[PDB]
Formats: sequence, C-alpha cells, structure tokens
Amino acid sequence: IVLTQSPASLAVSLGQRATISCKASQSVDYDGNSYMNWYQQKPGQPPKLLIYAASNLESGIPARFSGSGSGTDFTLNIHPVEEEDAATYYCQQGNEDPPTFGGGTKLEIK
Amino acid sequence: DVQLQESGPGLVKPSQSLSLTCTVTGYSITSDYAWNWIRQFPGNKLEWMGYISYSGSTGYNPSLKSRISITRDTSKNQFFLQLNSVTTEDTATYYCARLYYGFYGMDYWGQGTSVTVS
Amino acid sequence: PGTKNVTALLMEARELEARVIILSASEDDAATVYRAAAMLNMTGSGYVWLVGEREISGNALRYAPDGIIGLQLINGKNESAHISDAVGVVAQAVHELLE
Amino acid sequence: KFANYSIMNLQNRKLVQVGIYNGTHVIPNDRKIIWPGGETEKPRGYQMS
Ligand SMILES: *[C@@H]1O[C@H](CO)[C@@H](O)[C@H](O)[C@H]1NC(C)=O
Ligand SMILES: *[C@@H]1O[C@H](CO)[C@@H](O)[C@H](O)[C@H]1NC(C)=O
Ligand SMILES: *[C@@H]1O[C@H](CO)[C@@H](O)[C@H](O)[C@H]1NC(C)=O
Repeated sequence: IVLTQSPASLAVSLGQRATISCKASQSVDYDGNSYMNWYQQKPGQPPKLLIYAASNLESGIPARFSGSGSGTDFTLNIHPVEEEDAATYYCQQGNEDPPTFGGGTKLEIK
Repeated sequence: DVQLQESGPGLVKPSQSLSLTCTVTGYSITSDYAWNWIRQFPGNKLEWMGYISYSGSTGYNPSLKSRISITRDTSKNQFFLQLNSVTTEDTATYYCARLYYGFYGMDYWGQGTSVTVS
Repeated sequence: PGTKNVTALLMEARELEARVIILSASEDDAATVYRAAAMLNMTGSGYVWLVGEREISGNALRYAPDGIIGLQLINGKNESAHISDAVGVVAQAVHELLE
Repeated sequence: KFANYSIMNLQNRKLVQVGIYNGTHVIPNDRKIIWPGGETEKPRGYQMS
C-alpha cells in the first residue's frame, strides 16, 4: 500500500517532455474521475498548487505541465521544460482517506 | 487580497502545550470549506493530521487524535492547535491550509512553523 | 435521514420511466446518497441532477457526481449589508408606527 | 420574496455561475451546461419504456 514517485534524480534537459511517474497503490479512479494534484515546493518555502485533476488548466501557468494515466499509475508530463522548474514536486491523491504523501521528487538540472 | 497568517509559541520552558494560531484576514472565515493541518519532516516527506470545515465536519488521524485539540477564538475566528510538549531537536514544519472540499483542490497553503515532537 | 442502506430504493427510483432526479436533504445524507448513486451507475447520462443549496457543498461535495447543477443565494453571507438593511427597515417601521 | 438566486455548473469540481434567477426568470450565462456523464448536450428525461 506504498505510494512512490519515479525517479528521485532524473535527467531533465530543455525542450522535451519530462516524465514523473506517480505510482499510487490504491485505485484512484472514482466514478470516472482520478483525483490528482501536482504542486511545487522548496525547503522552507510555502507550497503552491501547480496543477489539479491532471487535465484542467490552472490559472497562471500554460499547458507546459500536464498529467496522464489512471488508477494505479499517473504521469506528470512537463512538455516543454524550462530551467527554473527545479523544485520538490509532489503528487497527491484526493479520492478519500488516507491522504497519502507522494514521492516528492526533486527536479535536478543537468 | 485574501491573506492568512500562522504563528505560535514555538518554544518555551519544557512540558507545555503548543497553541499554534491560524487566522485569515480579508475574507469571511466561516462560510464553507476544508482547513487542513500539514506536517513535514526535513526528510522531504509529508503527512496529514486533520481537517475542519465551517460545515462543522472534523476528521483526524486515528493514531494521532491523542493530544491534538482544535479550538476556536471568536474575536476574529482563528483556530488553535493544542499539542503537548515542545522541544528543539525534532525541528519539523507545520502548515495550516484552507482548501476546496474533498482534499481535492489545495487553494491556499501555510508558510510553515517550527514544531517539534521529542 | 441517516439511513445505511437505500440501494434498493434507488433501484425502484431507476425503475421509473422518467430520467430526471431531484434532491433535498442534509449534507451527510446527500454524501451517502451520492455514494450509493455513484456505486450503482445512477449518475450516468440522461439522469439530469438538480439539487438544493444544502447539498451543493459540505460533506456531499466530495462525493458529488459530475454534472451537478446547484443553486445559491447571492451574498448569502455578507452580514454587514444584511444588518444594515434590517436596521433600515426596523427603524422605518418604528418611526411610522410611533407617528 | 423576489430573491435573486444564482446557478452553479460543476465544471471539473469548480464553482462557475451559468445563470441568475431574477425572482421570476432564470437568465442563463454564455457558459455551456455540463451534464452528468461528461456531456454538454442537453439530455431530456422522458425516455419511454
Ligand atoms: C440492503 O437492503 C435490502 C432491502 O432493501 C436488503 O434486502 C439487503 O440485505 C441489504 N443489504 C445490506 C448489505 O444491508
Ligand atoms: C456501470 O456501467 C459500466 C459501463 O457500462 C459497467 O462496466 C459496470 O459494470 C456498471 N456497474 C454495475 C454495478 O453494473
Ligand atoms: C461585502 O463585504 C465586504 C467586506 O468588507 C464589504 O466591503 C462589502 O461592502 C460587502 N458588500 C455589500 C454589497 O455590502
């Protein structure tokens, strides 16, 4: 019943898509809806919600960030990628209890 | 715009109860909603404690409900987290965040405060 | 209110010829009935959903199915305007009565 | 009486007003109606048997 993010330190360059795999053991998809949230953080910095539902535009950031997948697997797709995206990104389910932390993978720049 | 502030005693002489204060200015307090307490350890991992609405609905961890108290202050309607024992070494950060119901949309977030369990 | 099993009730509800369903209940009761409807395919297409203020938010908002059309009162919480209008009307009534 | 309500269409778990009830009529907004089952075309609930 473990929830993970893959990978902790991935190769991220400029212009392509960046794939972050949020693996949630539980069956997220409820009545045709998978309750995903992706947000950014820095150590000691107030977190800010980056994207919600993985397919609905968040006011302030273009389509560079998106989310695909279903059920057990989900994918944060950063297409394209910029340089300042280096942060601790967290994927969070929202279906029901338990509210379970994601992997919180840190984006490193090559 | 809508602003929020979190504060607390943080550290005083030991064997005491922290009363972390969270309030919001520029917006109505008790219309709808979710209010979540969030705890993070310097190991970069998160976890959940509890949510309170204006609906009056409350929800907490079964294993953590022992020494957590959510109390009201009406002059501005700010909510207080009472928890026993404060120290220095177990430096963790705490957040109070109002958010869209269902743990779905994390509208706001906390700034983080130093709370310890040791 | 507060019933633990009305799945069969929604079954004879779906047995009806119409495909329009409307609700008026409490937040927790609405959450439970939404869970029952979602788990019984009662939130599908055609079944248009109109609900009242008491169930467009609160506990039921999590289990609220997609396509919910809700209603609300504009400025239903801004108490300053409410009390100002109430003061105006009560003062007018008192003046007119004592005159 | 004559309370002016507003109607909210659940657009992907969001609060969007798609019409105002003026106390005698519901004047809609430009936003389309999101129906259950993920549809934007109007279903008519009188299906025969
Ligand atoms: C549900 O209610 C029906 C009656 O409507 C009953 O026959 C059935 O045994 C109940 N099942 C459960 C799990 O309560
Ligand atoms: C609901 O509909 C889906 C798709 O038609 C179907 O797979 C599922 O079995 C249905 N649920 C029940 C309880 O029959
Ligand atoms: C709504 O409340 C705000 C709070 O300051 C106030 O400024 C505003 O005038 C109120 N609106 C009305 C119509 O009274």
